[PDB]
Amino acid sequence: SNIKVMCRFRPLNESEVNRGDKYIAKFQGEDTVVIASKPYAFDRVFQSSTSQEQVYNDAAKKIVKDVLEGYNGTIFAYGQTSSGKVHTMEGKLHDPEGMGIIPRIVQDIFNYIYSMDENLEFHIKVSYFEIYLDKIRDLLDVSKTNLSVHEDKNRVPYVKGATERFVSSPDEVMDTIDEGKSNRHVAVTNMNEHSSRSHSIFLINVKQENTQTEQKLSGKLYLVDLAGSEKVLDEAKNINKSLSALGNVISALAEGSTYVPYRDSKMTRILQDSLGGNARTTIVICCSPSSYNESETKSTLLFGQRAKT
Repeated sequence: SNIKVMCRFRPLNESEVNRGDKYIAKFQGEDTVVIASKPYAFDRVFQSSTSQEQVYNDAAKKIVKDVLEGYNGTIFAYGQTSSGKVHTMEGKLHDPEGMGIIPRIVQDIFNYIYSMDENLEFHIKVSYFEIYLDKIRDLLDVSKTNLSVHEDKNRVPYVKGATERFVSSPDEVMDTIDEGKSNRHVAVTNMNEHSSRSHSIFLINVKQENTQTEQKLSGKLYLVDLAGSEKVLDEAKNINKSLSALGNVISALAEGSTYVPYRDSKMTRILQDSLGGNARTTIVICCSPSSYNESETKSTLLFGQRAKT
């Protein structure tokens, strides 16, 4: 199994401080967090004061290199609502300090590409879509609202009709993310409720061709901001279904099973060529350190434990 799991704790938020919550996360070394005297070991644990830069460097940087070598990959943000998933995945998009994983990935991709000599030709294209109530919508074309999953020649599942946009700079990709977030408001009355109950999926497809040696390489990287994992409606059941499917896929891979139940959900089907097999995966579980959220945090930590070999 190629899955790594890293746990990120955010600082206590304003409500938590005012309410008088206790900081219940205890840290041991760089890989362990202990809750109520019970330890949970991961590939890495980030404490509340961990910077965006360091999170990227541990969770994502190496996967970006693999994608530039022709690997596929997935990076997930998992955790209850307000645990810091979007701050981690997106952060402040145009801010060199505040930017999250996706902007740093894109920068790294282009930094490598523009440094290469004339023998290499690159084509970078991005897609951005969401899954809500078990329906796929293109965030770059809001007329595309119930996209189906299809399989190509080589039995590779794909989203039929999803917008694929060619990009040639990090600024252009950020502009694409900005447009997607704005488009996401279409037909949505409450964004907080919607975003907490849907999964957002950003895809970067990096194709390269050395015209001198006549070699081609292609790498796909999916960046997934999952629905909130909290136990707190048709929305709930759909969300339970999609995360439980991902859970079973992760456990199957962690067991070294040859059979992996990708078909358990649309999402895992979509990610089939970039999750398991020879693809690289990091799950970043996000948690509140507040005593008030102790039950959901334990649940999040136990979800992360699934990837343990």
